[PDB]
Parts: sequence; C-alpha cells; structure tokens
Amino acid sequence: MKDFTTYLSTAPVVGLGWAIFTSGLLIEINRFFPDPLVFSF
Amino acid sequence: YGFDPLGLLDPSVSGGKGEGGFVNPRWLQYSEVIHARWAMLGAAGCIAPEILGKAGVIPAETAVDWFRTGVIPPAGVYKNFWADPFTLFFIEVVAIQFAELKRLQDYKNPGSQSRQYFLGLEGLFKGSDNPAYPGGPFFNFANFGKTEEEMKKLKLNEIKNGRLAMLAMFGYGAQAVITGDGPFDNLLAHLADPTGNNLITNLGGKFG
Amino acid sequence: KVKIAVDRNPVETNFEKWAKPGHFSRALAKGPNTTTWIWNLHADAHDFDNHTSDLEEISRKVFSAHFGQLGIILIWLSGMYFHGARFSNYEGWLSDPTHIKPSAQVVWPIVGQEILNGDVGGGFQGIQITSGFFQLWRASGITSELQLYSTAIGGLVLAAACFFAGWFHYHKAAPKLEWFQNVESMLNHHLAGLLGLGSLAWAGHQIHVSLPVNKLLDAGVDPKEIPLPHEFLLNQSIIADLYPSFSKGLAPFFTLNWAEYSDFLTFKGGLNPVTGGLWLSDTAHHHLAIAVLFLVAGHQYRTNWGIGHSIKDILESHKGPFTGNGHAGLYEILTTSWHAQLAINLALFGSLSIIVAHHMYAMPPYPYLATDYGTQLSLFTHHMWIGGFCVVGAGAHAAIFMVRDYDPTNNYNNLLDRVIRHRDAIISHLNWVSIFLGFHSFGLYIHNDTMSALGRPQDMFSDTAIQLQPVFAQWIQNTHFTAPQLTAPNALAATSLTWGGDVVAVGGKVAMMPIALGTSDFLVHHIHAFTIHVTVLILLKGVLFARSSRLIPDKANLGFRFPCDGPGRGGTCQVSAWDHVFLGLFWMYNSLSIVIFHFSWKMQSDVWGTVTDSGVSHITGGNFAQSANTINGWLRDFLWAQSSQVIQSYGSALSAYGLMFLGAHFVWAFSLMFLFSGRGYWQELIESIVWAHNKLRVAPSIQPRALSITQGRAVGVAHYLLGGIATTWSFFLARIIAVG
Amino acid sequence: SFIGSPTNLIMVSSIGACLFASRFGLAPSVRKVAQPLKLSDREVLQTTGDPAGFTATDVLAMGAAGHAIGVGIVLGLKGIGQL
Amino acid sequence: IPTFGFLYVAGYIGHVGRQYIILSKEDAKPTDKEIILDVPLALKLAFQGWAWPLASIQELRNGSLLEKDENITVSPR
Amino acid sequence: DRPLWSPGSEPPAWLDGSLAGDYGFDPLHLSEEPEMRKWMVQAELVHARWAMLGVAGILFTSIAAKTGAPFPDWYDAGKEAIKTSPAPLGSLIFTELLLFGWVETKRLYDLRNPGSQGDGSFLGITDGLKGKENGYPGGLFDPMGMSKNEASYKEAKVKEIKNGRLAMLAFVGFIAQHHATHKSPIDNLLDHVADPFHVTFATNGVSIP
Ligand code: CLA
Ligand code: CLA
Ligand code: CLA
Ligand code: CLA
Ligand code: CLA
Ligand code: SF4
Repeated sequence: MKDFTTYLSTAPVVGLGWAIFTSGLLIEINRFFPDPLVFSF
Repeated sequence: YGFDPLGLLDPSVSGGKGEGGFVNPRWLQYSEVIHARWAMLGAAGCIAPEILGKAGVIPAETAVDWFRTGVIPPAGVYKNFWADPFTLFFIEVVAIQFAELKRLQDYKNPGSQSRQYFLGLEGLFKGSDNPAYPGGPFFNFANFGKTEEEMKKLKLNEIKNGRLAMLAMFGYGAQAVITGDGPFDNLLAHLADPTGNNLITNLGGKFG
Repeated sequence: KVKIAVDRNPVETNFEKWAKPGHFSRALAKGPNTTTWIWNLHADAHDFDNHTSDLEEISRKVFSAHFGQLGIILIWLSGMYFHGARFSNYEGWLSDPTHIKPSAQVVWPIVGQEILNGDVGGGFQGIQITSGFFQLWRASGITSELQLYSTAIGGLVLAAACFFAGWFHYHKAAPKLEWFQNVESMLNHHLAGLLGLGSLAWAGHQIHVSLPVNKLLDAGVDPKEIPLPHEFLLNQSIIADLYPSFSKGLAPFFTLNWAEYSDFLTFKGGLNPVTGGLWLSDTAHHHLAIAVLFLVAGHQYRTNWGIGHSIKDILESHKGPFTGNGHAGLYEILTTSWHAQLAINLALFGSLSIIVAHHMYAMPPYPYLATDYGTQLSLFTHHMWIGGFCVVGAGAHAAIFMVRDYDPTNNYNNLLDRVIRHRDAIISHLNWVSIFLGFHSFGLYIHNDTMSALGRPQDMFSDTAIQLQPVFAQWIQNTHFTAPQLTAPNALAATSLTWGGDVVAVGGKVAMMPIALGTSDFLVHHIHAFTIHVTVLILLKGVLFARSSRLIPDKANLGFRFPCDGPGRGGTCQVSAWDHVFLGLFWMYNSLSIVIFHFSWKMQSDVWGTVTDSGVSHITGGNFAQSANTINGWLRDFLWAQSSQVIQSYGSALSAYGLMFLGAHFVWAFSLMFLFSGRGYWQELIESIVWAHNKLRVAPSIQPRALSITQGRAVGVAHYLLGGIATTWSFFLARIIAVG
Repeated sequence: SFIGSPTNLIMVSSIGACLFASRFGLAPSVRKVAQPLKLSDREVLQTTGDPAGFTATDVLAMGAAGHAIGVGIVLGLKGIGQL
Repeated sequence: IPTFGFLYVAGYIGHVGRQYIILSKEDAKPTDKEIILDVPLALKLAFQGWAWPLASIQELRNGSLLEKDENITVSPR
Repeated sequence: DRPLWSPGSEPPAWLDGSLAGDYGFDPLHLSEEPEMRKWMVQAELVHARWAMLGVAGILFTSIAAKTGAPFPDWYDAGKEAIKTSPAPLGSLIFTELLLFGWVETKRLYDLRNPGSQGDGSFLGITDGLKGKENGYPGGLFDPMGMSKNEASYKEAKVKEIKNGRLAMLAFVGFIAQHHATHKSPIDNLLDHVADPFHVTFATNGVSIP
C-alpha cells in the first residue's frame, strides 16, 4: 500500500481528485439549485 | 510415447525463475492426467444410463441422452429431479470449488493441505512428490499400487485408458451434435448397417 | 526450429516504479529540475528504443502495449454495445428505420442539455448518432437489447482477459527474442488463423444467424415474432423454409454440389431494394471465399516441417540487373527493426482504411445505411482521416528507422542503399511533378475564377465551355457497367451503382444512384493527385534525408527528433525528419479536407436526395457541375450555401454542433501562436513571470521553462489538426443531420 | 461423393497422383526442398513405416493439395459444361 | 457581493499555494514535491486557508510576504 | 502456525496473528502501514458492531411480525415509523448527526491519541472514556467487566470479530434476498425450511434468468 499510495499522491491527486471533486460539486449546485443570475440569497 | 510433433515438453520453454506459465512439463502432465480422469468419468456417465436403459436394468424414464439431462437445456432438461438444475449447479460450484482449490493449493505447496485443519481429514490430504499422484489413506485407500513395477504398469494403463477416453468424449460430443441421439444408438446404427450409418451418410443428413 | 521460448518472471509486479514517474530513462530518473522534464516524461514514455538497447525487452514492451490497446478497444466496443442496450431507440429503429433517426447517446438534464436530447422519433429523445451502429446491428442478426447487453458483457470480459494477458505476457511469462523473430510462424498464424478463421467464423454466423433474421426483417415481419438465432441454429426445419438448400443438410458441400447452395450463397450485383444495402448472401459467400483464400495463403511459409517458403530465400532470390543486389538485407532489417515493420504496417493499414472508406461509400454493406446519409458521410470521412494519419505515421516511423535502426554494414548494394544513393534524383523529379500538378490543377481553377470574374464564361475549363472530359474514368465506368454482360456472366448486376443505370431508393430517399463525372470531377481528382504527390514528396524527403544531406552531413548523429542545427548555413531550422513529418501532417490535412469536401458536395449534388414521381431531386440542385470549376464557386456554393444550419442550430437539437464548430475555430486559431512564434520570446516572458512570482515568494521549486522548439511545433500541429478536424466534423454533421 | 460418380473418380485420381508423385521425387515434399527445379533431397523427422521421406506432415500436405486440385478440377468442369 | 465571493476563493487558492510553496522549499531536494504531492499537509493547508486575507495582511505587514530584490533574479538589461 | 483463510497459503507480513480474527486474508495489501492498520482495525470493529446491532434489530422485528405483532418489514420500516413518530424527519437525523458527531469525534481523537479523552475534560471522567486497546475502549463501556482476564478477553475478541463478520454477511444477505424475494428474512428462512429441495436462490424468478 505504501508503494501504491506513493503513486496515488502524484498527478491524479491534483489532476483527478481535485477535478472530480470541484466538477461534481459544481454539478450538484447547478442541479439542486436552478440557474441563478442575481445573488439575492 | 514420443508423440510430440508441435513441441511443448521442452525444458527450454518457460525457463528462468518464479512460478511461470502453463506450458511446462509438470503442469502439462498434471492437466493430462486430470483431463484423462475427467474424460473417463464423463465417458462412463454418458453411456452408462443408455446401456442400462436398453437392457432395462434402471428405469428407462430416467435413462436419457447425456446432453438432455440438463447440461444443455436447449437439447433437453430432466424435470423429475429432486432439485432444479441451478440448485444442483450451486451445490456443484461450492463442492468442486472446495475440491479444486484444495488441489491447486497443494499443487503450489506440496503437502500443505495436511497442516491446516479440515474436519480431521488432513491424514488423507498429504500427497506425494508428484502432485498428480497424491495417494494416501483415501486417494489410494486400497493399497493396490504398492510395488514400483506394477505401479508404473498401472500408470501406463491409466494414461492409456484416459487417452482413449479423450477420443471417446470427443466422439460423444461430435455424434451428439451430428445425429442428436445417444452414442449407443450410434453404435447400434453402425452395427446394423455400417455403410448406411457412418460419417459419410450422417454428414449429409438432418441436424448435421 | 520454431518453438515457444519464454522467460518466466523477468519483472516483479509492484508499484515501486509507479512511485517514481521518471524511471524508463536515465536522464529522467534524476528529477524534475525544469518544467520540460514533464513534457519529456510524457513524450519519451513509450519510446522504448532509448529506454534500453536490448531488443528482447523492447519486444516484450510492445507486445504488452498491443495487449493494452486491444483491451482499451474492447472496453470501448463493449461501452458502445452497452449504450445501444440501455440508452438507445434500437428497438424502435428496427420497426421503422426509414423514419426514426438512430440515437445511442443520452445526455443529462443538468444544465440546458435537454435541448440536445432531440426528437429522434419512436418516443425517444437523445443525440442522433452517426457511427452507423444501428445498421451494423441490423446486418448481424440482433433484435433485442438483451443481446446487446450480452455482447457488452462479453466485450468487457474479453477486455479484462486482454489486460490480464498483457500483464502475464510481460511481468509473468515474457517471450524471448527468438519467439518474436519467428516471422514465418507469425505470418502463417495471422494469415490462416486470425484473418482466415475470423472470416470463416463470420461467414458461419452470417449463414446460420444473419441471413434468416435479415430475410425475415425485410419481408415485413416484426422483430418481436422473429425467431431467435439459436432456433435457426438448432432446428433445420425453420432454416429450411427460408432456404431450401438447408434441407439437404451439408450433403452438397462434401459432394461438390455447391451450385445447390445458390439461394443463400448468391452472386448478385447491386443492393437489396428493400433495405438499400448489400445482399447478405453475397456477403456470406464473400467471407467464405475470403476464409478459403486466407486459409490457403496461411500455409505458404516454412516453420517446422520442411515444406513451405523461406522469406529470406525469396528475398535473396529476386535480383534483377538494374537493381544490383535485390532484397538482400531486407529480411535482416525487418527481423531486427520494430520501426521498419511499424512503417510498412502503418502504410498498408492507412491505405486499406482509405480503401475501406471508398468501398463503403460506393457499396453500402449494411441495411438502411445508404439512405442514412449522415452515417455514410461520417464513416467515409472518419476512415479517410484515420488512413491519412496512419500513412503520415508510417512516414514518421520509416524516418525513425532510417535514423536509428539503419546500419550501412549489412547493406552495400541492395535496393535500400541504391535508394539512398539516387535520392536527389527522386526528390527532384517528385518536386518537378508536384509543381507541374500544382500548376495544371490549380491554375486551371484560378483561370476559371478569372474568366468568371472577367465576364467570359465561354473561356472556362467547364462543360459548357471547352472541357477536360475524364475519358479514362468514364471508360472504366462503362466497362464495369458492361462487366456482368460479358466478363462476369454469372453476376446478376453491376458490382456497384456508381456506374450503373438504376436508381435504388428506400423510404423515398435515394440509396445509391449513378454518378456522372465531368470537367469539375477531373479538376478535383487531379487536385487530389497533386496534393497526395506533394505530401508524399515531403514525407519521402524527410525519410531519405534523415540520415545525411548535402547541407548537414552528420544529421544521423543529431538523432531523429532534434529542433535544428543552429542558424548556420543560413539557418537549418526544421531540418530534422520529425519536422518533415510535422509539415506532412498539415499537407495530409489539406489533402483529406479537399477530398471530403469533394465527397460531401458530390454526394449532396448528384447522389443523395429525395426521389419523386416526376424525376429525382437531389439535396442541392446539381450545383457541382456548374459551380465546382472555380474556387469562389466552391466557396459560395459549398461552404456558404451549406453551413447555414450550423449557425442557425441554436435553440435546437444541433446547437452542440455549433458550439463544437466555434470551439474548433478557437482551437485551430489558437494553434498559430505555437506555429509562428519561437521559444526565446516565450522564455523571456516566462522569465518576467518568474520575477513576478519571485517578488512575493511564490516561486515554484521546479523552474518554469518555455516549451521546446520540437515541443512547440508538436503542440501547434496538434492544436491545428484538432481544430480543423473538429471544424469539418461539426459542419459536416450539422449539415447532414439538419438536411439529410 | 457417391462411389462411381465422376467427381469421386476425379478427386480419387487427383489425391492418388499427388501422393504418388511425392513418393518418388516429382514434388517438393518434406525431403525434397524446392529450388526453381526442386532438388537436393534432404531428410528430417522419420517416415514411420514405408520408405522415402513421407511422414504425417507429408501425407497431410499432399492430401490437402490433392483435395484442392480435385475440387478446382470438378468445379471447373462443372462450369465449362462437363460433369 | 459575488466579486468578493470570487476574490475570497481566489485568495484562498493563492494562499494555500503559497503556503505549500514555502513549506516545500524548506525540504531537501524540494523539486520532487511538485510532482510528488503530499496529501496530509496539502489538506491541512487546504482547511487552514479560510482566513487567507488576515494571513496575507499580516505577512505583508511583517515583510515575509515579499522578498528583497537583492535576492531576486534580475534581468541584466 | 494458525488457521488461514486459504489452507497452505502464505499470510501477509503485516498480519502476524496479533489481531482478533487474524486469518491472514489481505490480497489488496490494505492496512500495511501501522497507522492505516489501526484505522482499518477501528473501521472493522465499528462496522462490525453496527452490523450486529442492525441485524439483531432486523431479526427481532421480523420475528415479532411473524408472531403477530404489528411490526413492519426490515425494509421501509422508517417510512411508516415517521408517520407515528413524534419526532419529524430532519430534526431526527440532525439530532442523530450532532450526537454522533460528539461521540465519533471523541473516539477518533482517542484513536489518534490513546487516553486523550480520559483526562477528565468531559464531566470529570478519568478511568472511563480512556481506551484500552486499538479499537476496544474500557471503563464506562465495560460495566460487567468480563474483559479483565486476558484469556477471556482474547476469546471474547475473537468471538466478537467472528460474529461481526457473520453480521456483515448477514446484512448483505438481507438486502440481497429482500431484493430477490420482497419478503422478510424470517419468511425466507421459513420458506427454506418448509421446502428446501425447491425453494432456494434459483427458483425466485429474479437473479437467475
Ligand atoms: C465456423 C463456422 C460454422 C459453424 C460453427 C457451423 C455450425 C453448424 N452448421 Mg454450418 N456452415 C458453415 C459454417 C459453420 N457452420 C458454412 C461456411 C457453410 C457453407 C454454406 C455451412 C453450411 C451448413 C448447412 C447446409 C447446414 C449446417 C449445419 C450446421 C450445424 C450442424 C453441425 C454440423 O453439421 O457439424 C457438427 C459435427 C461435428 C463433428 C462437430 C463436433 C463438435 C462437437 C460439439 C465437439 C464436442 C466435443 C466435446 C469436447 C465433448 C463434449 C463436451 C461435454 C462435456 C459438454 C452447426 C450448428 C446444419 C444445420 O443447420 O443443422 C441444424 C445444416 O444443415 N451448416
Ligand atoms: C492462429 C493463431 C493466432 C491468432 C489468432 C493471433 C491473433 C493475434 N495476434 Mg498473434 N501470434 C501468433 C498466433 C496468433 N495470433 C503466433 C504463433 C505468434 C508468434 C510467432 C504471434 C505473435 C504476435 C505478436 C508479436 C503480436 C501478435 C498480435 C496479435 C493480434 C493482432 C491484433 C489484431 O489483428 O486484432 C484482432 C483482435 C482481436 C480478434 C481481439 C481478440 C483477441 C483474442 C483474445 C486473442 C485470441 C487469439 C489467441 C492466439 C488465442 C490463444 C491464446 C491462449 C494462450 C489463450 C491478434 C489478436 C499483436 C498483439 O500483441 O495483440 C495481441 C502483436 O503485436 N501476434
Ligand atoms: C501503429 C501505431 C503506432 C505506434 C505503435 C507508434 C509508436 C511510436 N511512435 Mg508513432 N505515430 C503514429 C502511430 C504509431 N506510433 C501515427 C499514426 C503518427 C502520426 C500522427 C505517429 C507519429 C509519430 C511521431 C511524429 C513520433 C512518433 C513516436 C513514436 C514512439 C513513441 C510515441 C510516444 O511515446 O508518444 C507519447 C504519447 C503521447 C504524446 C500521447 C499522444 C497525445 C497527442 C499528442 C494528442 C492526442 C489528442 C487526441 C487525439 C484528442 C484529445 C483531445 C484533448 C482535448 C483531450 C513509438 C515508437 C516518436 C518517437 O520518438 O519515435 C521513436 C515521434 O517522434 N510517432
Ligand atoms: C493554400 C496555401 C498555400 C499555397 C498556395 C502554397 C504554395 C506552395 N507551397 Mg506550401 N504550404 C502551406 C501553404 C501553401 N503553400 C503551408 C501553410 C505550409 C506549412 C505546412 C506549407 C508547406 C509546404 C511544403 C512542405 C511544401 C510546400 C510547397 C509549396 C509549393 C507547391 C507548388 C505547387 O505544386 O503549386 C503550384 C503553385 C501554386 C499553387 C502557387 C500559385 C500559382 C498560381 C496558380 C498563379 C500561377 C502563376 C501566375 C500566373 C504567375 C503570376 C505572375 C505575376 C508575378 C506577374 C508552392 C510554392 C512544396 C514545394 O516546394 O513545391 C512542391 C513543398 O515541398 N509548402
Ligand atoms: C498557487 C500558486 C500561484 C500563485 C500564488 C500565483 C500568483 C501570481 N501569478 Mg502565477 N501561475 C501559477 C501559480 C501561481 N501564481 C501557475 C501554476 C501557472 C502556470 C499556469 C502560473 C502562470 C502565471 C502567468 C502566466 C502569470 C501569472 C501571474 C501571477 C500574478 C497574478 C495573480 C494571478 O491570479 O495570476 C493569474 C494566475 C494564473 C492564471 C495561474 C492559474 C493556475 C492555477 C490557479 C494555479 C494552481 C496552483 C495550485 C492550486 C497550488 C497547489 C495548492 C497546494 C495546497 C497543493 C501573481 C503574482 C501574472 C503576473 O505576472 O502578474 C504579476 C502572469 O502573467 N502566473
Ligand atoms: S530559429 Fe529556432 S529552429 Fe531556426 S535555426 Fe534558430 S534556433 Fe534553430
């Protein structure tokens, strides 16, 4: 696991984990909430 | 017997370190005798209900062609069983997965199945130097093959009858697909009219 | 002599080399001091020649690389089958192929994408697909989505098996070098075994499965009550009524009475009028003949049993006097260089993909494929581009072999040495014929443009004015039309309706109609010949001058991919063979773009259209005959007369095609930054940005560096090709879906 | 393939001629490697019985050749108006 | 308000990147930390960047935000 | 040296037998690092205890429904429970979230720092709320306290982990044959003992096409 978790801390932790997290996050804000234009809380 | 035209028993094949690949003499002999014993059991069980059904030894309502017992439900499935064929399949999977995985674990480590407790059956599960030839208090429960000369004679006889059962099961499947009836029916057809009932005539017939 | 030489466990299976990304190269094994280390990591990743000098390790690496690519392709194919099984209207399309548009991709309702789920018919909404998978799944007998699910699961299982095979055949039991060097055994097993066995298996599947399903499908029988193919396989009675030859039951095969099989192994010309595709019996006899022809061809070479052909003997035996030594050292070259084999295989694969594109636009081999103009156009263009890319890669890897794997000691007076010897003559004559073709293929267009602009249409190179009639192509068309009459009397009709005289039409839309060739077709075909001649000139000059040149005699020691030799001798920029290939990508792009523009305009103006009771009306009113003689006519009547649906696609199902169009415009335009510019300006700008990040101490530990000159050229050509390909893709698909 | 049918006779004669030719030279067999005029009389494996290089691979190759030649002759004669 | 809403996240990203850059440059052979990320420390800085403007302001005030040109690579014009 | 998950196999080096239920089954090399080993042990024990609790509750409700009490199925029990619950949905889950946040942060910081919660910070409890082992607390969690004897404690550890793994398998079986049969687990058990030769996982229609 040590050798595997050393590899998993390379490019996919920043290129895939951040990308998937930020993407799917934003997808769910755009899904559960409709399309906004004015920040009226 | 020296019949190796292609060449797969060369020690130069799979040379080096590690557990390696399947093309090696040890695994080849192991799988040869395993295919031999399985083919002999299959050749016994394919034609054993047929002869006893023609002779009326066992009830003919149970005596059916080997491919119509439920192995190929397109060909036929026997309804009058104590369980559905898939239930028997799951029983088969559990039991023979246990058996073949114990065989594989002993193949990787010889004698290792006699160390881990298995219902007090570790005495039977030791094996010999050849993983193909375990022996012991169960696999050779009758001593029978004790002296090395008659042991090697029994080895040659077993491998020869298994090599015969290779072609026997091959012909069983081939006759089953070209004709659609049992192998003993094909034997009776060849005996009654050899020229009218052979390969040449049957290839130009129905269902083949 | 031929045996299975395998080394067991040469490489341990662990993640030790996964932790360190730079491990294949000793130069990249130290660390990423500069930002060019990452680009060198992703660039020299699969270059196995400089990883190690042993051919055995390279052979094992490429063997498992091919296994991984096979697993990836099987994963993608299984995914397509799963999409057809789950998100598709294939069941609806089977009951109405002429009125329901195919669809196999369903988007999510997340943000505005509900407009992309267009009304394709059959109570289904989704992306109108263009790969023609519904036509393929109608050719091979497939009725329900359950069979597609089973195919997808089997494809996933085979992909997992292929990946496990790559892992085993590299890490666990790796073959030796002599195993890979058994060329005769490889050729025999991939001629008789792979190609021949696959052709026989597909012929058997077509005979026992596809033929009855397709015979019941075009007869008006609903697919719900069509019997499953295992019923045809097991019961001879059901297959006997559709084909009476099955009642004999393999008797005519062994008695040489094959004429009795003339009901489902027919020899018919043209297309099936009900569906518009080729007859399935013709394809069955075709694949059976191909299987026989490849099975006899796979027993040619000598491997282990004395008989056969020795390839080295065949090569060394063909020696003709004007060539000195003939094929003397080619066997040793192709048994020791992976790159020469890669070049040959890539060239033939690309050419055969070109043949595939031509021979499936001409003869549609799938039911309801000719009337589906989008699938035919997309298939032709896609295999066009794949073949062109493979040919350019063949030139590239030939140049790589020339730089690296070439040795002058083995070959002295062979064909290859004499090819290097007279390379200046070849390049000069190719340049001459390239310039001649350019003048007498493009100055004709410019002259027609001028006389149109000078108000003199009678001076044109057109049909109404003085003309260049393609007499040879028309004569070949007439010969092939009259070929079933005399030279092939057993053929029912012509092999294709390109040269025929009948207009087949399915669902009121023209499946395939005869093609008339005129002056404009002559001009465009000679433009194609010019463009291909220039591209092959560039690629062959890159291959020939890769070793040495009159400018730089030591170009071999500089490697294959080097940016330049400095501004000496006036400036030797782009002198490497890699940059010759880099220009070849653009020239192949121009060639194939003009080719697919010709295809789209010619089909939409003279083949594709809707048949009426009073004549036949095309998609465009025959504008190719009177408008393809001038560049301005080409522009206005093809790129402006069309593409009006791409710009007006907003608010509709094809708005994503307009988005793809403008994004492709962006990517094509963004490439010219990497193409016109150099590295020093960008390096100085990066130095200023490094100063800016140094002022407030956000300097990265890895020093930011500009992209290399070869790296910059690669980025520029990749973005240029991506932008152009996606531009043509969006324009073609939107035009052919909104109209056809 | 009926006994006495002309196609049966043609393939029987073709297979017999292909087997009999390679028995005594007259063919590029296993023992006879082939030049443009097919010489040099080599030896590999064993004949297993009857003399002259003629093993299992030899009978398989020559039988395949004879079957192919007979099939070609039969279908050609069918095409050109004969049997 | 969405201007400050974007600026908060932008300063968050810049501040956590700066914190990772300083905390990586003080480590032996620091060039590998950019290609071989560490997840615990980057996540610790990721959940410590909420008060990015206060940390940026205090770092500007104490002078550790900026660096003396004397120690900055300067083009020789 | 000990019974393994496969007879004649090689146990992992990090699985030396010191843990409860250490049969050496680890083909994916998880819990190799000691910190990750402790985290995996804690996760296994908490998943185990929740599995035995949930399976026991499911079995009790199903048995009571079989006797004749108005008890729902193990599935959709909360759907009809909220209609008669004084606590509405939302408030219930957030109260559970707050309480479980307190408890699970306490036990997590006891896992990272052993004995950290036994400092008397929470209501002045020193000996209680202080961990005894990796995933095994003590004090207030051991009222009767039959874990004092080391041999009995080890035997109870092995019993707990084995019944817990059986509880994981029981919950997976519960959801699987509920999706297969749409009936209670006690209903499936009574159907299996009534007609064993025919009623099984193969003749339920679904899951075997
Ligand atoms: C590779 C392609 C392929 C395949 C798989 C088949 C398969 C089949 N064809 Mg077809 N056929 C093909 C190509 C193919 N054909 C071509 C190219 C033509 C020329 C046009 C034909 C023309 C044709 C006709 C005209 C007819 C068939 C028929 C048949 C069926 C009868 C089988 C038979 O005659 O031989 C089977 C004989 C054998 C000796 C095969 C032996 C194989 C068995 C399974 C071996 C089993 C051994 C096993 C290891 C031991 C048992 C295992 C146990 C444990 C389970 C069969 C399903 C007939 C049909 O439809 O009948 C229903 C029929 O009338 N075929
Ligand atoms: C008749 C036997 C046979 C067959 C069918 C094949 C088939 C193939 N070989 Mg070849 N090969 C053979 C014998 C054979 N080989 C021999 C004897 C040698 C040594 C002289 C080689 C040496 C060789 C090399 C060096 C390479 C291949 C490759 C390939 C693949 C080419 C890719 C392609 O066309 O897509 C067709 C793709 C498919 C049909 C997908 C299905 C693939 C299935 C799973 C493969 C099954 C065929 C296999 C021989 C079955 C036995 C394997 C068994 C141990 C399980 C193809 C699968 C390339 C490769 O690596 O790909 C694997 C490659 O680079 N071959
Ligand atoms: C049969 C297929 C085949 C095979 C086995 C090889 C194998 C090889 N080639 Mg060849 N090549 C091929 C086809 C093939 N090539 C084709 C078709 C072309 C024409 C484009 C080339 C052009 C080519 C050149 C010009 C060079 C090679 C080189 C190489 C070597 C290393 C390649 C590498 O590491 O790339 C690394 C892998 C990548 C960089 C990934 C590719 C990503 C590209 C740039 C973009 C793809 C984008 C995609 C299409 C769409 C995505 C859009 C985006 C928004 C996500 C290796 C010997 C190089 C070498 O040194 O040879 C010894 C070299 O200089 N090849
Ligand atoms: C459409 C844009 C375009 C055009 C027209 C040209 C034109 C040319 N390039 Mg180029 N090329 C271009 C873009 C273009 N390039 C780009 C972007 C690249 C980068 C990848 C290249 C890469 C490249 C390579 C790698 C090669 C060329 C070559 C050529 C020549 C081909 C000669 C030929 O057959 O054509 C015929 C000539 C023309 C089309 C020029 C216009 C002539 C018109 C019809 C007018 C006719 C003459 C006129 C009447 C006289 C007017 C007299 C007046 C002054 C009074 C020619 C000079 C090749 C070469 O050197 O020759 C084979 C070559 O090897 N180019
Ligand atoms: C987090 C690290 C970081 C920080 C604090 C800065 C800060 C700065 N950069 Mg730099 N930059 C970075 C990374 C960073 N950059 C990277 C990775 C690149 C390569 C794409 C650049 C490329 C770049 C250029 C080309 C320019 C700047 C400029 C600037 C200045 C303007 C502020 C701004 O938003 O620029 C805009 C910054 C970008 C567009 C880069 C965005 C890239 C992402 C957001 C950075 C990802 C880093 C990552 C999240 C950190 C890891 C987190 C950690 C927990 C693991 C400022 C001094 C400008 C300047 O000189 O003004 C004085 C300028 O012209 N930067
Ligand atoms: S401009 Fe660039 S490619 Fe050209 S000679 Fe100078 S350094 Fe080399």
